[PDB]
Amino acid sequence: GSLVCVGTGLQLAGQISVLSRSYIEHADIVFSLLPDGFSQRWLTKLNPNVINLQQFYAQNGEVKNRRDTYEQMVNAILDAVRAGKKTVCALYGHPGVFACVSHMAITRAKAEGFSAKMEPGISAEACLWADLGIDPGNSGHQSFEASQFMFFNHVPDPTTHLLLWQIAIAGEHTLTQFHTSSDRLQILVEQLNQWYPLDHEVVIYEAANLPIQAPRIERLPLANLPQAHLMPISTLLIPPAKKLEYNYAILAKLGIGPEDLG
Amino acid sequence: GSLVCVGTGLQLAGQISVLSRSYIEHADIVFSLLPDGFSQRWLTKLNPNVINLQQFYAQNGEVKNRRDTYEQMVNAILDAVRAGKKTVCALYGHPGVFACVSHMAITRAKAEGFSAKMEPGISAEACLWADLGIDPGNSGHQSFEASQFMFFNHVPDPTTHLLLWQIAIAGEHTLTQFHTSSDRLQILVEQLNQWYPLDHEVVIYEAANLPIQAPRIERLPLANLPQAHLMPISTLLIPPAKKLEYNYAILAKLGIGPEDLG
Amino acid sequence: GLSDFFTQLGQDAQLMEDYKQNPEAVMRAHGLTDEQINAVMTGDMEKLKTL
Amino acid sequence: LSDFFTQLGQDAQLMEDYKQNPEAVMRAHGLTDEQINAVMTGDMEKLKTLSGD
Ligand SMILES: C[S@@+](CC[C@H](N)C(=O)[O-])C[C@H]1O[C@@H](n2cnc3c(N)ncnc32)[C@H](O)[C@@H]1O
Ligand SMILES: Nc1ncnc2c1ncn2[C@@H]1O[C@H](CSCC[C@H](N)C(=O)O)[C@@H](O)[C@H]1O
Ligand SMILES: [Zn+2]
Repeated sequence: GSLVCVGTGLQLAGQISVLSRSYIEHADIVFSLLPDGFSQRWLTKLNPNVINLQQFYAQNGEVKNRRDTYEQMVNAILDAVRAGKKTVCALYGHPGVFACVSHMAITRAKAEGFSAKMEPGISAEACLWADLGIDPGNSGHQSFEASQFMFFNHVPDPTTHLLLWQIAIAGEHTLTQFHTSSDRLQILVEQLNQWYPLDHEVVIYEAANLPIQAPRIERLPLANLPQAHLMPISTLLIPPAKKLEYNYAILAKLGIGPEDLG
Repeated sequence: GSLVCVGTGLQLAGQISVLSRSYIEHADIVFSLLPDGFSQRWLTKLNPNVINLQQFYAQNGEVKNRRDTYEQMVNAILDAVRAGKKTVCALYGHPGVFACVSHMAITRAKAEGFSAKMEPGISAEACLWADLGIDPGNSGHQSFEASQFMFFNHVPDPTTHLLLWQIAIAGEHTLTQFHTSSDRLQILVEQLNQWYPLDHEVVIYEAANLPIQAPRIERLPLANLPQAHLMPISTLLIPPAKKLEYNYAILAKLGIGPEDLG
Repeated sequence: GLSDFFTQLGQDAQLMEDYKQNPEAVMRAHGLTDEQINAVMTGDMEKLKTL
Repeated sequence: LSDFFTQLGQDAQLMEDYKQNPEAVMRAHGLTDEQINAVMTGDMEKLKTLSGD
């Protein structure tokens, strides 16, 4: 038995790697976690032996820590590996980006002496740069999970493009609910106001999952975030609040000035 | 005339998306910037009408600003579009990740009333998460161009994974050389010492370009960076120097605490 | 009918470029209904996942 | 050599075969001892020499 975790990208069918597709095609069994039913059918036609990881999510409005869900996902994947199946895990986007199931399964597989690897995929971040025509290198880039940003001390650089992932559950500690509240989001705005004016334009981004679908690129002032219509797939982009300024300290050590910059 | 910029990923042949390969196949003309001659041959067999953008780089010890190189690349791409060719630009990795040529070509094409778009690809960053078994969501991540980090004011969050791209030319202000000096790197170490001790373990990472090739994952103390063997393709990973500290202010507003973090 | 079309469209750059030239024509030619087409043109994904 | 690498990167079946037995798979695709040596020593420079780049 062996394990290969692949990503299918965000868009249907077209955004998976050539090699990653081949892995799915030749797998004994596939464990899937896909955005929609169109993506699900696509997968099943590629390889009919599919087990849908969605099933491990709470079904009947029951309270269940998503950490328990992930554990059952991991154990289900490892069971196939232990049995001797050439197992492939197919997650949407990039399998190791804001996704613990794969990292956990790989760690566990390796420790039990199984071959396990992760193939990189196209993430929501990757889609964002393209859809918004932004290069993360222009003035740099920072990414944080929205809740972690609230629970712990992160200091953002306001010259960079800042991303807050999983903004829809910002401040939702129990990890049972499928969304947060407007008051939680208001607290986030106040926190952000340390570095960003209330009228700072932010962007609610959602990459399209279908080829006939346009992405969501919704601009609004930060102060209006708490009233916004957020979905699980929403990512919040916070563009720079300040332009790049010269670092005279280091330039001096380099023995140059701004005018010497190529 | 139209323009579509695609990425080919880092690995040969297999790391491009299904859709993006298809774009290359059906293109009237392709402008390429690929890692090696193996990837170049692969491209030519896919579509014989290729112009290699490499030609626009400084040739024969000539002194040339790399900005001039990019301008000539952009102009060459637009010439084909203006002539009415269904044009495809194929860059390695993600075409818009630390790459100005595609963004510039798309901006210029749009302004002259041509259809232009960018398809996301798999970047060196994407490869890094996979190769090092790191999820950027775990404690977040930050990316900066090494030189820009030195020349302008950027403050990293030392709880997050920090990436410095183009570390090999860190402090090479003229943009005419293909590598920097050990003294420039020493100044960078001193600068970083604001947040990271001299004995802090950093990682020089290089994703593989060939299927028979292992990635470079070279661990060393920060202090030793100036003596390290760096390549144009090298990226510097600086893991967290601090564990997360609780944000008591916000937790209190949320009406929760550490033990309440589910 | 609908699912097969979308899978092709997402994978095939030729068809993609055809579609972007004339969405309605391509969709109609692949046998999509008026309601399905309306759904696409209004950007109502939910209704697509019903149809 | 170039033909092999293109296939290997694209084809997960061949990839899995390769990782099982690199030398066996390489010899099966007619790679020379010098080429195989370069692969096993991880000398990329030499590989590009043994194709004419
Ligand atoms: C002009 S940028 C090109 C980035 C490319 N578009 C991408 O998607 O990674 C060049 C820089 O990208 C990074 N890079 C390029 N190839 C790499 C590789 N094989 N492994 C690691 N980093 C790489 C390095 O930081 C290098 O200095
Ligand atoms: N279609 C989409 N558009 C934008 N962001 C998305 C998205 N789908 C997922 N995300 C982001 O990812 C979070 C879920 S975590 C899953 C991330 C996925 N592995 C990837 O590679 O992107 C969401 O809360 C959001 O922040
Ligand atoms: Zn990033």
